[PDB]
Amino acid sequence: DVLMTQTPLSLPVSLGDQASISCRSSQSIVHSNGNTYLEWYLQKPGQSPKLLIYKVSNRFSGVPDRFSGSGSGTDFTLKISRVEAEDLGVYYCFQGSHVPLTFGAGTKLEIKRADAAPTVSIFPPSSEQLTSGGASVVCFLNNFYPKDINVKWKIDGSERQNGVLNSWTDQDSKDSTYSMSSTLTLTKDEYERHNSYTCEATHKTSTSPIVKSFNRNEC
Amino acid sequence: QVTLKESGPGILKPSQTLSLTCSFSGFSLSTSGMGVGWIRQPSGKGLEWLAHIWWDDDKSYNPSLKSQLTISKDAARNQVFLRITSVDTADTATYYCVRRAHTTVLGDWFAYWGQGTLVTVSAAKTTAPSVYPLAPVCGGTTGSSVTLGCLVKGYFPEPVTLTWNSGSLSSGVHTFPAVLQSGLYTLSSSVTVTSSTWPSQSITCNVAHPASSTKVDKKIEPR
Repeated sequence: DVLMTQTPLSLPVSLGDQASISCRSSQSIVHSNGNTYLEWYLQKPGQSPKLLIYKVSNRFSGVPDRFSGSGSGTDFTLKISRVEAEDLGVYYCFQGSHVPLTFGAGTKLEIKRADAAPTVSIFPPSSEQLTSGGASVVCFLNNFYPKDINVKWKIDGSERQNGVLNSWTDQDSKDSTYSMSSTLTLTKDEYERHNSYTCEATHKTSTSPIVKSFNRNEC
Repeated sequence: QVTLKESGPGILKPSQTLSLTCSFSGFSLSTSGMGVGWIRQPSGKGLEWLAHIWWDDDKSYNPSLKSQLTISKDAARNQVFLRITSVDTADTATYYCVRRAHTTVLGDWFAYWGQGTLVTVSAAKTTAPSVYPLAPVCGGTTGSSVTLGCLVKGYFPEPVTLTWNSGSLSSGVHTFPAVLQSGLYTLSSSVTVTSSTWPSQSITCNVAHPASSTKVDKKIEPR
């Protein structure tokens, strides 16, 4: 199949900046007829994708001329000359030359702002959950920028790789930060068998991890 | 104008057969060389092309799903159908009907999409959540802000709604998108207040799961 690789997958910009998104195909998408069926689509949140550009550089009717498509062969670029707020969303390139028809993974056009370190909070299993027979440890990593972050859980000082579910908020519309929730789910038995519980966050704002911990026995 | 409107069963179980319909207007599938197809998108994920059907009865399929896909039409009714046999949880997605012509004259591009139909494929039964308070770890404070939380665990179907102090605390709040564990959904929310606010003023997690008629107010008590 033809793989459509978009670079980057996340594009932070300020309003009024120029934005460029690359799309590379793994094989040629010049069809046997003369044509290069390379399209660009924009999907805003809660909406269907909308056509911006077809056959590499043809703007669809009603798409403004700050959008431009260019390139050749296996290498294509979408450019926005001055980004408006209405342009934020996920951009997809697409090839309609070879079956299966395929989209790239999507590039999210997002907003730049100053670096912000996450505020990290760790919470033990509640009495309620423990009486119910289970044990979840929760870590919130809130109001950080950039979006890129690593959380690891440790039990008695040792990494715990299994039983972790993460959830991420979209970029905040007011302060342009990101937030994350991580939950380590254990059996009550596992919880009562260990004592030290640690959430640590690695983020570009610190060369050392942010570490939040508690000891079950002291709760 | 041209319009495309999808419909589907909303929810089905794994192993069952998904039957989707696309009803359209403002063009005809008897027009040489008109075509209509289907693309899907799982929540939070990318777009996957599924199948396409042309005015002349020719059909195109995503090879990975050929053994599960059947696309068809009733031109007289202005309808196109997609059947997917043996669906499983991976077929949970929004399914969009799209027009795509075979020539540049009618438009060989996806200009016209429907709003999409969401299909959930789950063997889950209606399941009420447990709601858990998340109080800060002992003890002092020991800074200018305090963060509290609420964990809503093990529900089906979506959604749950969560507020803090009946909505009356509605910033400093981060409520996270639900994730699947099982089978069942789990959601969390944090609220951040000034240290002098709590525990002196009460803070309560208000959770509702409509499908199980569940309503719970969980006060966050200090340790």
